[PDB]
Amino acid sequence: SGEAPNQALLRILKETEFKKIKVLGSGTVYKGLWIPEGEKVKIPVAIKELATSPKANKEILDEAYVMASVDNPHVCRLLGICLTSTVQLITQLMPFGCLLDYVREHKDNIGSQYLLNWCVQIAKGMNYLEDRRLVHRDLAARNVLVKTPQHVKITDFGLAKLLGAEEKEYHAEGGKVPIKWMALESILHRIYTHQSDVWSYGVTVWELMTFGSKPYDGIPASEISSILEKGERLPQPPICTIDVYMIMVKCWMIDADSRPKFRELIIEFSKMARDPQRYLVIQGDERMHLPDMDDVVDADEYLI
Repeated sequence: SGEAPNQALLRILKETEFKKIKVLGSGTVYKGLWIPEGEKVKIPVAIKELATSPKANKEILDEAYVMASVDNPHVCRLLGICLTSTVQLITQLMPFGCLLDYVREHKDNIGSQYLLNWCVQIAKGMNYLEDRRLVHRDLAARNVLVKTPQHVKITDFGLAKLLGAEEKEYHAEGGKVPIKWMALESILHRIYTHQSDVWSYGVTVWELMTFGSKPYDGIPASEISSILEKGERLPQPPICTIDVYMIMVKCWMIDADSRPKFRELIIEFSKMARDPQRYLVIQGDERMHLPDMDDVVDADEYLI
């Protein structure tokens, strides 16, 4: 067989097993409890539905197809779907919300250990997504969720595409795409590879280091294609040593094969996470609380 059978289980859940408790966003996302029938368990969940359009349920279901196929500590789990009036997605609740809003809100308690670790964790999820031959196509700080301050997960696969065991790209079409996080080949030829995920990783790391800044704040999207062609990129963030900023910049090579692989980002940021203060200069760094062997890396961070 050309490709491997996807034997993920799609679980369908009874309407009465939830206890939807509150809106988190407005489709519309909710907080709730899931009590599996019989089992002595209560599981905190987010429930995401959408009125019903025949075109809307087709897209949320692709999202479920993907979320149901991924299984990694740094990627979000689908717990199931509920097939009522309108289709609901069910995931593990990530109590602290998306990471973008979180760095903004907690700016003054976020120290370099957390920043660099988040970076390691996002790279691990993304490297896993790559192993499963899946191109996220929408990586950004808004699409990273926080389980605890110690633990983030990649989310929002409403654009993920699977590549064959021999297809080395994706050719997309019409539809809204966030262009500021987009590799260049993706703005010119609508090309998307694992390596164009790496670009957006670049921009995502830049969001964290600048504690939640909008990229090219001001610059309208129609020009972005041109600015990037004239050799211009995002500025070095204040807290950033050239060592860190240099990795960001490498993620933005125009030649996508010269950009780093997610498994290299994991190794680079690991080493830096071992002396956080030598790499990020954060004022008041040492005393912060949220709720030679330069080259040593742990095997758990060495994934080839």
